[PDB]
Amino acid sequence: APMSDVGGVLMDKDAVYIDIERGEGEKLMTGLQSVEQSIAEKFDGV
Amino acid sequence: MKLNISYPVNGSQKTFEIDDEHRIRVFFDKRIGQEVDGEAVGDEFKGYVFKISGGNDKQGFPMKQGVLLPTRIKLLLTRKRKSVRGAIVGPDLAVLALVIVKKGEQELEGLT
Amino acid sequence: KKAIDSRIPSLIRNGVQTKQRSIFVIVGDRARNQLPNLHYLMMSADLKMNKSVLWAYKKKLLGFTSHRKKRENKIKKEIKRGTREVNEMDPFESFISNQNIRYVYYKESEKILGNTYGMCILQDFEALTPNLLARTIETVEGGGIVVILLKSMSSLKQLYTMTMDVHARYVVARFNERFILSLGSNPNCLVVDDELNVLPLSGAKNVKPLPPDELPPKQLELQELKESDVQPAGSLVSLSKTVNQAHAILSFIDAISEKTVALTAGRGRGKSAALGISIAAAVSHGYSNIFVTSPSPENLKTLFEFIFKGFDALGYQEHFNKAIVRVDIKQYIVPQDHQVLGQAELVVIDEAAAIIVKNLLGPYLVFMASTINGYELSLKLIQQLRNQQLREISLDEPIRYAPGDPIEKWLNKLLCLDVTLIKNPRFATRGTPHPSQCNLFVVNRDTLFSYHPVSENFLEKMMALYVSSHYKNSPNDLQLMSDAPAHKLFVLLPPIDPKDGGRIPDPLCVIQIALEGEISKESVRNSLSRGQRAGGDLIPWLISQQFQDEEFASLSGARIVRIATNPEYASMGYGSRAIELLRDYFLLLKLSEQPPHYLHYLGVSYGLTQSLHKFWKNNSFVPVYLRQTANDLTGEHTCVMLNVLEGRESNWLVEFAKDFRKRFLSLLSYDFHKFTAVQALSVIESSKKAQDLSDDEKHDNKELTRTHLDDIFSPFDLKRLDSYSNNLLDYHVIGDMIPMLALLYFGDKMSSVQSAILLAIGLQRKNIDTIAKELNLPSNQTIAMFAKIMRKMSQYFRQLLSQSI
Amino acid sequence: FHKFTAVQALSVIESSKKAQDLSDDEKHDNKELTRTHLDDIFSPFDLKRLDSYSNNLLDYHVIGDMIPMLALLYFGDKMSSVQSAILLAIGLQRKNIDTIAKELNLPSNQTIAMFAKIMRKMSQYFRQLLSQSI
RNA sequence: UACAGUGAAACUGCGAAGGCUCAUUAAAUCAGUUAUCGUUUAUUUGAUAGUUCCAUGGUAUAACUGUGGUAAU
Repeated sequence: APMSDVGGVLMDKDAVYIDIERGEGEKLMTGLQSVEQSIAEKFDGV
Repeated sequence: MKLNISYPVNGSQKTFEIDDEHRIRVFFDKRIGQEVDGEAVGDEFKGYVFKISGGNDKQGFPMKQGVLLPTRIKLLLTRKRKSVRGAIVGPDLAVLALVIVKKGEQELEGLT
Repeated sequence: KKAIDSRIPSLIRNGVQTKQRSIFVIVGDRARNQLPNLHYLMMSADLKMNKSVLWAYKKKLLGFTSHRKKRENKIKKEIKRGTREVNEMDPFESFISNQNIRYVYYKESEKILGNTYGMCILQDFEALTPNLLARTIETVEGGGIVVILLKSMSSLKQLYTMTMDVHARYVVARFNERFILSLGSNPNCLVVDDELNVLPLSGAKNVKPLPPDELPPKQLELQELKESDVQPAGSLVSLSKTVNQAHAILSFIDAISEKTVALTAGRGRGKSAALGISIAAAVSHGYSNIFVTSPSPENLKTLFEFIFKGFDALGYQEHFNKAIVRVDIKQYIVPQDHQVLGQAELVVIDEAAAIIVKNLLGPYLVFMASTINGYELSLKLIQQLRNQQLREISLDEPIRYAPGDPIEKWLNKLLCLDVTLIKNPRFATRGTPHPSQCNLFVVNRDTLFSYHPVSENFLEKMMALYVSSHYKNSPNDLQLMSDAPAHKLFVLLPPIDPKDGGRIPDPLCVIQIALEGEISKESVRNSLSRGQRAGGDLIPWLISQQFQDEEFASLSGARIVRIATNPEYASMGYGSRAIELLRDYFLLLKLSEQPPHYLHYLGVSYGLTQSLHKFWKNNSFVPVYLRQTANDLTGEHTCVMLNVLEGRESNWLVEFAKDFRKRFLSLLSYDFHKFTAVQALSVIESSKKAQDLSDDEKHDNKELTRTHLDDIFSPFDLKRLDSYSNNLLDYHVIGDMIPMLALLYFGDKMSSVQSAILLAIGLQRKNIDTIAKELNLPSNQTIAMFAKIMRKMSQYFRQLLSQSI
Repeated sequence: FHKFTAVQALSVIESSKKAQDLSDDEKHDNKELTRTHLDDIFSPFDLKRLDSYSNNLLDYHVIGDMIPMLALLYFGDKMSSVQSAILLAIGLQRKNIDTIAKELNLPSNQTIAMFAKIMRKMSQYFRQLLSQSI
């Protein structure tokens, strides 16, 4: 069944609509997601 | 293989996932009730003697004490036809079940 | 209901469009209900896909049971209880009840090496071995996802080492952190929360590629041009892959179809279907070939070639381990062993698998032969091929399950299967003085596995150096040497003062099979309920019954590898060996001078290897004692394995002399039963045992010559009469097959014998006959050398008679 | 190995004919070594005695103790009882063909291995009796 | 402060203690009736037990704990 949610996963035009270390997951999902763009090389001048 | 070793008078027991089959090769064709030495099986359990009691192989089948034939056989127990592994321990076990009765030279921290 | 993210479905969409795999790394506690969502998105983007899913694990399942009858009766009594409605199921139960899953153990992951899966779910993180990862992702198909479920502890370790370089407190392993840093490098991986949030800490941004394989239509055009005979039916059956693979298969067909003796050794990767093209050309051989064929892979290892040969037969015209008997509806082909079919080489067609160069040169001698060399030594094989067969050796390394993926790049990286065999040193003329200098460096394996591009470059050079032309080790040895606690390395690369960089002339690997340190590691590993990591200490203390080697530490050579360019590379390897003996006698950066000026307390130092000629030469340059052996010929190369060690400690005199003496006693008695290889290096190893007794013992481990009573007890007076008869007459077996064993034992135990008498004693210690060993090794004048050896026998007759009476 | 492809049952027949000829002429005036302890310690070393007794009274490898699998069978032949099954196994070892070669010929691998373990255990008891009696 | 009310799993006492389809057996099926000192009979019911020389009898095993094997009852 497309156009509807087999499971909970409804299919829009492009979007995906789903319905469903505590502090670690909290920080990583809230603020610390895109923080490691400039944390990769860490002064490694090859 | 795995060794489930039990000390009786304190009432304790622990298992080891033991790799390197050449130490376990001492146990081949040594049936239930036969006593073993710590030398060929370890350097960290020397002075350790065990009385085996069979053990479940792969597919979880037991070893009923005192018959023959380290393969699987079909017999009658409580009077229906059921498959067991034999008496003698063979090359394809999961666990051997051991009882330690004499302590040796390297102390244990989970059993003792 | 909530919209998730613009990056995680777009990665799947462009992956199934451009045919590249992707990596989902799910973290959290309720981490089982989220994988069918990813499965439905993967199917909805591309219905035209493989359907099966792998759920490999190490010990146990998540909360489910992999038994539909078990979860059916469990949920049946849940309905009988009445806390759950009758028509109800959650999407993870829908996943395991509806889809087709193969649940394999991590320990038995080898049972799925050839078939294809549309998904791979690596369950546990803490034992992720690179042989298993390289087996899985090479079979996951091009529009595929691989999913990895993490821990609370492993999520903490990722949050720790995702700042710059940090590590966790309380064996330690760094291959998991190298894998996490590899997926930080790859943009084809993304870490996803239980609530389908995305961690952009590895592969942050990804777009939707534009709405849409020119080579695949070219493969169709190649199939059509071959189509419009039985060769066309076979070619249209065969070309299920890249056009280069189709070219190799059709060229092999046209090479062994009309011709009858070429020898072509095509080299393919783990992709590209070497065995597929071979099995599809087998039907072309069976039609336009002889009625007899010769297969030379290992036993019960060519089921894929049997499947492809059966598919070729079905496509054209048809109808103590396995059932490998051949079939016929109209000819015979059977999977032979090592070269025992040298008499049955009346077959015209022969083909072999990858690599023994001598055993591949032996059986493939008088018929039209091919070979399939896999990547997963081939340079030396092709050099011995060119120095000897209208060589149409051609096979391709185009990718068969994909076009090529960044996840395939991460597979090559985290499996360390990339190599570049350029020298890239300062100079060879500046490296010969580096071998004269012998200034070595320690490994510092924690910082070596801490992957920077400089560290990855050094690890790449050392890894290709160590895996180059070895004894065919594997990713299990890679993960071991990456995370073994009782292990280190040594490399004396550059002596010159150029800029940032270097080389590696020869790497070595030591394994501290100790007493104090191994006792500590054994008491620690018993708490972890596992552990067996002492080979050289355990083999000699049981074989030769060594209380001394039990009470001392030990160092076993895990491996040693240099270049194969010239003898100067092995000269630099010997210099690094002498430098290691000098080092044992005499965050952080990924090299050391302090640990190159520090050492441990080890009781002996040496290595075990197969009883090879060049390894025996290295053992002689080593000259460390070649102790007691094991006669077991390993089924790969037929070689017996022995351990040569030196006692580098305070008082190893008694231990070294006693083990060398018992080995010298045992080698003469074992030199007939299962050790009769070649006289030269075996007698040279006997002289090595004698020089080991000379170096380690002075006057304690010394037996005297056999007495008058001992010489009268071993032979008789009839032996003296028959000895005089062989002296003054002929020397047949009527008087020299009674006393030959006593003569050989006394000759190699107790005043001097020359080269010809020593070769005769080598034949008599191998218990061989007359014109075999003498006219095989020296290969001239069998009767003249036999009469001179009989003159030596008359000398031994006078020797024993004048010694006794 | 002067022949190396002669038969084991033919070897038992040859040992039987030699034994009948050596036992019944009138009476054998040529005695063997009835437990000479210094001769036993001279032929086999004390390492050989400890190694054979260790592989008997414990589990070691037959391939790890086969250095005493050559002269001891000849000692049981010439100079204890071994019926013509264990005698044929010892005769195959004296022809230096493998225990696997005689075992997949006659009975079975673990069969001939446990029979040779019985023969070596009796030989270990014999050498134990000699080394304890002197 | 040796047992204490609800109380998820076991044994026990009892329960399910009487129902579909196919080929066509003529006082042999079936019924009434005599007997069973020729005999089995739980249950109901009525009666009906006399041999002791120089302060209460031993362990084996559940449940219970603990270590494990198996895709799995």
